[PDB]
Amino acid sequence: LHKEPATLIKAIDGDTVKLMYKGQPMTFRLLLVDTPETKHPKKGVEKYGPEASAFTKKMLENAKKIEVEFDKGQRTDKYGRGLAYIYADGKMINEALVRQGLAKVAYVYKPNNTHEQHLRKSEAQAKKEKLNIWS
Repeated sequence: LHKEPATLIKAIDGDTVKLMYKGQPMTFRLLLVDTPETKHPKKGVEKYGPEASAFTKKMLENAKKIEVEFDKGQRTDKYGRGLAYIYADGKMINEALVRQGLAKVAYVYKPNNTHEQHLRKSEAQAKKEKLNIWS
């Protein structure tokens, strides 16, 4: 997998962000993680959703460099969102959310599962520390 640069346009909630990627606006869904939702009536504002949302937002808005990394599988979902690991100054936001107890590892779809193990490790640690959704 290689990293490519991108530029922030707007964070939408914890696991969806709009970025400028190779000249175009594009909506990206973070791979392998589910954060609580700030929207969707099927839900509403779930607990830790505003928190997950502000955490993704802040990491992205205070970054020097943002990079997107596609996995080995399909690169967009049925809604036209890019499916990617997103990095702020070299730190993967998908892992940072999970390590903080602000996201669960999602149901995994091969072959888009390259960082699955790593994420699962961080989720078990957050669970052990009883952080945020695990509290």
